[PDB]
Amino acid sequence: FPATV
Amino acid sequence: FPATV
Amino acid sequence: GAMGSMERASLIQKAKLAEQAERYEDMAAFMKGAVEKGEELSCEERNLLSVAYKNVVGGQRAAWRVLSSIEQKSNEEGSEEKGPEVREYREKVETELQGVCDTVLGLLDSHLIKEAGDAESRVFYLKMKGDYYRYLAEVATGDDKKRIIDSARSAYQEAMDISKKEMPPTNPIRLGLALNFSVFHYEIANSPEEAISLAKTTFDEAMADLHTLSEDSYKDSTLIMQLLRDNLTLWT
Amino acid sequence: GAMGSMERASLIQKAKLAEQAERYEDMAAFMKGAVEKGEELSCEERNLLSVAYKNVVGGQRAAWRVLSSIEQKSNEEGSEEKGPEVREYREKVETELQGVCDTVLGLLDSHLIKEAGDAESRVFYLKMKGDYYRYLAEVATGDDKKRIIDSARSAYQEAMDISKKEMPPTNPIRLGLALNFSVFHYEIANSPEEAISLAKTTFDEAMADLHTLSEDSYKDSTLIMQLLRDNLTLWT
Ligand SMILES: *CC(=O)NCC1CCN(C(=O)C(C)(C)Nc2ccc(Cl)cc2)CC1
Ligand SMILES: *CC(=O)NCC1CCN(C(=O)C(C)(C)Nc2ccc(Cl)cc2)CC1
Ligand SMILES: [Mg+2]
Ligand SMILES: [Mg+2]
Ligand SMILES: [Mg+2]
Ligand SMILES: [Mg+2]
Ligand SMILES: [Mg+2]
Ligand SMILES: [Mg+2]
Repeated sequence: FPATV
Repeated sequence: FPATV
Repeated sequence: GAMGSMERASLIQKAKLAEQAERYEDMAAFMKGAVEKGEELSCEERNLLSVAYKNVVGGQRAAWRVLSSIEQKSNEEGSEEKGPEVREYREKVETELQGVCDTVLGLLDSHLIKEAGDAESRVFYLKMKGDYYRYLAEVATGDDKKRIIDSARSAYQEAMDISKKEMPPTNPIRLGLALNFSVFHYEIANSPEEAISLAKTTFDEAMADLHTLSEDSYKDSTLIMQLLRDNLTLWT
Repeated sequence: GAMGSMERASLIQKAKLAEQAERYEDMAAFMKGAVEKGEELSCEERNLLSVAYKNVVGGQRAAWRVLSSIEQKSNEEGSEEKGPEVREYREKVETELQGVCDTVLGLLDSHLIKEAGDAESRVFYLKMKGDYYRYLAEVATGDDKKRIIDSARSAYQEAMDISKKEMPPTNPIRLGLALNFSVFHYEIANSPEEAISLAKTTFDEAMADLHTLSEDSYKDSTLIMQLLRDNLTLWT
């Protein structure tokens, strides 16, 4: 799954 | 710290 | 609220202790209490609030994915019938996740966003609003699914509009917002081209502004730029 | 209890799902519900019960150590005074830990132990009783500290006596019991020589019985033997 902050 | 199960 | 009797400063102190102990549920409860004191949050305090709930909901999302996958497998042809338990437990975890999202959204609506005048605070809270509607959207299957997705989009878009007017392209809040809005497009809005365009443009405009930064600001900005690159690499 | 209305088999099914999702609090609550149905537990079910509470209390112990260390540092000369918050939050985590221990001990006393007739089940439950009194002992500072330590010792000793009479020296339950009782001696009873003697003797007697085992039993026994060796290496 993709990176989020 | 030591191993326990 | 059970934190009503505790000093604001004590709540913040304990949030920090909870973080050190990796007790994120506690951290989140302490920060909810702090927000409910009704005073605006400093930058450090906003960070504590976001870290707490990110970790709590992050765990719930991971569990929900494990359970949804098992449930999906159960509904494939040839899977022997095992009763309602998988659906029930996925629903249980889902309901708790929605509860946490509703709690965060409630804090933002009552009254963090409306009292946030500076770009850095307002963008930060609107990003959170987008994020927690995005988490609701991940699990949404009903009549309200489209309205949930639009709520996420609308919050992200307002944050984007402010960030572009008021913050430099290397600002970590502007970067993190763009990162997440790009993921919203890829994962939620079925708009991979928009997701890719956004991540690329954000990366490139940041690259061109790095020359203005100190070493420490450079470190902060480039960390998030690398996350944009990681996503682009995943998607292209 | 909130699990009173759920089928025993459904509770077990959901404990397994919770394990897969790393939702150990849920796993523990499901297993408590299953125990409270009043039927004896199978080997697999005993394992689920133990895994659940081990993970829950393991987390609480880790957090308690982080907080106790901060508190210790606060009471060193030259440390500026930061108020009651560190003690309060260490107490909070401590009280929750004691709660979980009391819950497990309550399940064992009502009525797992008294219904456990076979060596493998009885030793397993008495080991758990020792373990959860050991966790209470780690945080105990009052009038009851010695009685808590003795409760741990007594439970471990009964388990040891049965295990030696009824189980081969390579039996994983006998091994795991010895491992933990040895740690009890080192960490709780201030008896490092007893701890070392126990770990060594257990290791050596197991070594000499490995020849009797299948490949799969050999794997199980040697895994725990390596833990005995790890501790001996730590202590010598
Ligand atoms: C008050 C404030 O300015 N917070 C922003 C701060 C920027 C640096 N941070 C980060 O780089 C990490 C740790 C990745 N987290 C976030 C969180 C949210 C956003 Cl919008 C960006 C970056 C910590 C927060
Ligand atoms: C019902 C039963 O026989 N349980 C014992 C089983 C032996 C193998 N196991 C292990 O080796 C590990 C995973 C290390 N855990 C434990 C737990 C408790 C004891 Cl007493 C020994 C080993 C799983 C449990
Ligand atoms: Mg006050
Ligand atoms: Mg639902
Ligand atoms: Mg554009
Ligand atoms: Mg029934
Ligand atoms: Mg106490
Ligand atoms: Mg002896």
